[PDB]
Amino acid sequence: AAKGDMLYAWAKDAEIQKKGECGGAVTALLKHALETKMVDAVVAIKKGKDLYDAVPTVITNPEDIIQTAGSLHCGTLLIPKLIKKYLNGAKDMKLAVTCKGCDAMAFYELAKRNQINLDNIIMIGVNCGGSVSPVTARKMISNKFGVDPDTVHKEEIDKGQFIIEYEGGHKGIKIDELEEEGYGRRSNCRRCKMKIPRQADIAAGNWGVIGDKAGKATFLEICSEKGANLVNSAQSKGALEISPADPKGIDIRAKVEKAMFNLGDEWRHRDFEGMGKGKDRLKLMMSESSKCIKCYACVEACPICYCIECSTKKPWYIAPGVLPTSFMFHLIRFAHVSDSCINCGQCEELCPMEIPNALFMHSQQVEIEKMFGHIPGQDMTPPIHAFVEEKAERARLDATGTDSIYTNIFT
Amino acid sequence: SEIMKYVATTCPYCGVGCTLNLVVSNGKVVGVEPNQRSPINEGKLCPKGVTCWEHIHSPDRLTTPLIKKDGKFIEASWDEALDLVAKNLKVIYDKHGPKGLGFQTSCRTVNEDCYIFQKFARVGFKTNNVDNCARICHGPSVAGLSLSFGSGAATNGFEDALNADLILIWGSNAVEAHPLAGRRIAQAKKKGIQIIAVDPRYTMTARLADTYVRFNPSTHIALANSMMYWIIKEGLEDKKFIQDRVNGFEDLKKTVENYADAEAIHGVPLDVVKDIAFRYAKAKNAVIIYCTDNVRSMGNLALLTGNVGREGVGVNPLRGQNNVQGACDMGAYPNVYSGYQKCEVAENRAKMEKAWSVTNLPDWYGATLTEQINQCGDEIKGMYILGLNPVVTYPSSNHVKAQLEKLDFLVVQDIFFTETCQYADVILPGACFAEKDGTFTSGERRINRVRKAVNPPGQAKEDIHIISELAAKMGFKGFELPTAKDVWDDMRAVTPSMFGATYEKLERPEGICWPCPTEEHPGTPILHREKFATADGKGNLFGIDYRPP
Amino acid sequence: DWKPQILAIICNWCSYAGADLAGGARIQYPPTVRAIRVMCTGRVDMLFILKAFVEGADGVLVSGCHFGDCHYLEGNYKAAKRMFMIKNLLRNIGLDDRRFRMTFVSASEGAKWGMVMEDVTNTIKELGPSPIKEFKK
Ligand SMILES: Cc1cc2nc3c(=O)[nH]c(=O)nc-3n(C[C@H](O)[C@H](O)[C@H](O)COP(=O)(O)OP(=O)(O)OC[C@H]3O[C@@H](n4cnc5c(N)ncnc54)[C@H](O)[C@@H]3O)c2cc1C
Ligand code: SF4
Ligand code: SF4
Ligand code: SF4
Ligand code: SF4
Ligand code: SF4
Ligand code: FES
Repeated sequence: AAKGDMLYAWAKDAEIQKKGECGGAVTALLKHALETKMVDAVVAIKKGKDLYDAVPTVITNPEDIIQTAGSLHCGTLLIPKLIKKYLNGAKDMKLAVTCKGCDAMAFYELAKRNQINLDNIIMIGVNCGGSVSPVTARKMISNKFGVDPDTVHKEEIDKGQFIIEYEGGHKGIKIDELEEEGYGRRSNCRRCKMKIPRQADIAAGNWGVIGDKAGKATFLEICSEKGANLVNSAQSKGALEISPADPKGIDIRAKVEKAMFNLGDEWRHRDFEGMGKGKDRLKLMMSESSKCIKCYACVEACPICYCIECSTKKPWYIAPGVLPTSFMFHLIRFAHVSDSCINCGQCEELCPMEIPNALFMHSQQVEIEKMFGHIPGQDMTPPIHAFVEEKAERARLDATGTDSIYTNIFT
Repeated sequence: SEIMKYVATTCPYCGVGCTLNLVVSNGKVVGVEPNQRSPINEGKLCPKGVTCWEHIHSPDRLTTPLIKKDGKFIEASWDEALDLVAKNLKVIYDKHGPKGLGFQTSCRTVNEDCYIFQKFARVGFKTNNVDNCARICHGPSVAGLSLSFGSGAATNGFEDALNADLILIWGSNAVEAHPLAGRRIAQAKKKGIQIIAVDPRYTMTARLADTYVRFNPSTHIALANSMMYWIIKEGLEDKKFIQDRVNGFEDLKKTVENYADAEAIHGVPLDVVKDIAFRYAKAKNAVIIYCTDNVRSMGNLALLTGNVGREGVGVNPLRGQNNVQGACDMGAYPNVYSGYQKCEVAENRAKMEKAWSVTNLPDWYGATLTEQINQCGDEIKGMYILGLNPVVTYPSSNHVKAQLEKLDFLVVQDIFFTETCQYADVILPGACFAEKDGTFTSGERRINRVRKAVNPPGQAKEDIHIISELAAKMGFKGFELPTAKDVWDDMRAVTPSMFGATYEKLERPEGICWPCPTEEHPGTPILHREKFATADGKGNLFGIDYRPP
Repeated sequence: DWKPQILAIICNWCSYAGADLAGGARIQYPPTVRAIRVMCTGRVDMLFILKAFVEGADGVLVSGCHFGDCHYLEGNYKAAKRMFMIKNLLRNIGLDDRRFRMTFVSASEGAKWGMVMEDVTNTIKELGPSPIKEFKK
């Protein structure tokens, strides 16, 4: 109700409240915004087929958001780059977009680079504990769970285990055990630490809802005045019920978030030391990147790659026809993106040659971050090279205690 | 209308059959998006798939029929053009029988249009002069692999090679062509699987291999003969397999025993030959990836080492065209009706007659593409070309032009104004993969759905519609098929296999593999499960002597 | 058989002037570094450095004006930030980051230019041939 309130929210409409993963508050808020004409469209995820297929959808008929209700954990896609490419960057039309932590970070990166209009976009953020590739989820269910994947009705990551509901009953396996066996959440999701999107306008989740509402209420955190207005309007027009959250719920929400931070740190560690150190890391990187067939899927899918023509396409950098392409191709992406990589994983998961693009880029990003102190995707802070400052530059030269840029820079 | 609508479709550019989403805004295809649900490619596409959407809405697309009226083509109505075509085809028929006509389709086209095209060519005027690109394209390997096994198709799938120990790429640029088939090689080497490449040149798919082997070009027979000689000599052949499921071993014995030292022919030293031969024969599950005698030698190797009917093994010759397998399956060859039902056998000849309500089917071996083009004035006159550009594709383009101008009433159906179009008398505009609604068939025998994204540009129509309207003009019964589903159901009634591949089953993202004889059958991703498809049910392995050119 | 390949990218207004002054004063140093001469060091893009290192520069040197003495008021702050980030990238791709340095040489420091030349040559000689030249193959 005011920019910081933590609430329990569920839909007045019983059908919306049934089809919601929790209380249907994301689908009641989106429906209200559409039908009261705050927004001209709504960009949400719906199942196109079996629940393993997540299809983004622009919806203008308020009658079609009941189809968007429910959370697809196999939806590993990224929304904001689609709004720039096929919705003209939301420069003329207001939208309301449901987004995960990576989708909120991408919104802010593209708004920094002036590619979308966050004055027009409303971001309803969802908590995210991780996403699974659809085909990997299928193999998981066929092998480890011993079930025919077409039998599954619903499937969710709850309490750190992979619950599936099929005909016959339900099952559960620890996601950590699956991830050791070679399955589970995506690699970047294991390394992710953007669990509650507090940079969005509303943050909805199933964490901190305790007691009589454990499966029929959504924990709402109001993160901005725009979200406060949307929530107050929905509550007054009577599309959404609001009760103040339970302090014990708030506490255990904080504890689960903190534990997820620690797990993300552990995976960051084990992955980045798994890549190697010294000339071994150069042979890993160079031998992996020698596979690239120049499909440019990584460039076209990256949120930070907004350039009309990539420098990887310029003949004075990359020879046009030489297919065993140079390491310069990936050096040009390390130089341009690694300062602000939101670890969305799209580059890694769309690569036909299975190159660990996201692992390399995030390994560079984490310590560009601990060097310059710039966290990508949180707010309108300009990129590090788009805003250089006199005093800060003096400061980093003096901190080296040296007359040049040569040594005493790293530990 | 619609803003950013996703439509799932198959890529039309090679035989992998990757799935992709076309983004359609206000009835215009505005981009290609990943489809992460697909088993074939998990949302991953090569440059061709990424930019497949560019050619759809080009201004150069044919929009209305054209008629050559004493010179440059003038704009015609559908009724006018079709009545002209029907009249001219009718007269050429009535003067020169079924030998006088000639049909050839492309492998770019959907299965329903290939099937209705061959049905048009046979149900009406009974001619088997029907054919497609696969002849002039790289591989007549289908005949050789058919002789070896029984089915010229690839024995296993693409995901299947993840189960081997010894992927053996042989003379293949699997990452230049079929990059998402070569993705399996990348995944396998990441899993730590022995990979041996044998191309004549150090290609980007030979980079992925643990061992790379040069040989002098045009020496596959000699190299494979040497490898089989060493396998036989040290006795790493598979005795149960050879004694149970294979025939011809003595012939192979004689033929290969003259290739102990073939360094003269192929450049490979005897040490490297023994290395690859023994690694292959010792591997428990080894898969060969190939890209006539050349493919039968591969069949010889697989049969000799017993590497055929099982997970993680087999022979996978890569096709190269998006629906070449589908066209051959539908029966756009001179000798096969559909599902490789030979026309030489009166049994299914009479079955075709009864099913199609037509009598006296030809039964003679038709004329292939080059056969037709060479006899294009002598006895063939009148030709329908469904999507070909022969003047640009065949060698001796000037000879092709001479033969085509020697021809009475060429009819050409295309989406673009090609070079072959100038020699046409009628030009019927067509639809591309974004306006059709049929199926493709991958090189791994998988039937994938093609979905309609937009409408054909102007007055252009899709091929099932054109051929049905032409057959209704000419008075042919059996072409009352208003949809790709009805065409598919007619084909399924005709063919023994593919009877289980209903569209309600093809709407699954997984698709269906071709030997699917019943409606509850899940498909046959691995062929020759425990018996082959020849007369005794046993593979025959042949003895090929190397012919120096 | 091996001679270090060091490439320098020196601004026109202080580092080129300093090198010229060293030459005029006849300060000797080994002939291992070859220079490019851009207007400011703000011109130096990261892709220049990375292109040099991937073509096989055993070392790269970027020399410019002291902080507060850029001819164009603040163009070497941008270069300094860029080179700090380049140092980080080379360390994380596993190439030795001491193959790269950025020195601030004024227009009157011909002696310091000579000393920079000597020290860069010595450091690259200690480091040895770059690994990219064999990792490519
Ligand atoms: C992959 C994934 C993982 C999640 N993990 C957690 C977790 O660990 N803990 C937790 O507390 N919450 C998690 N959530 C959020 C959880 O589902 C929320 O409790 C829920 O969204 C509350 O909303 P609701 O039920 O009230 O409304 P709903 O009716 O469920 O609305 C859900 C909204 O999310 C949209 N959506 C569905 N799938 C996606 C997707 N893949 N990407 C983007 N938007 C999508 C739908 O279109 C809809 O608008 C996750 C969500 C997703 C998509
Ligand atoms: S990257 Fe982070 S926010 Fe995005 S889906 Fe994975 S875990 Fe959730
Ligand atoms: S997605 Fe992979 S294969 Fe394609 S250009 Fe990027 S790194 Fe290369
Ligand atoms: S480089 Fe890859 S992981 Fe990083 S932001 Fe871009 S797409 Fe996401
Ligand atoms: S890699 Fe650099 S040049 Fe290329 S699109 Fe991304 S930001 Fe632009
Ligand atoms: S691999 Fe073949 S089918 Fe797949 S996108 Fe590339 S060209 Fe198309
Ligand atoms: S003028 Fe030399 S650094 Fe700018």
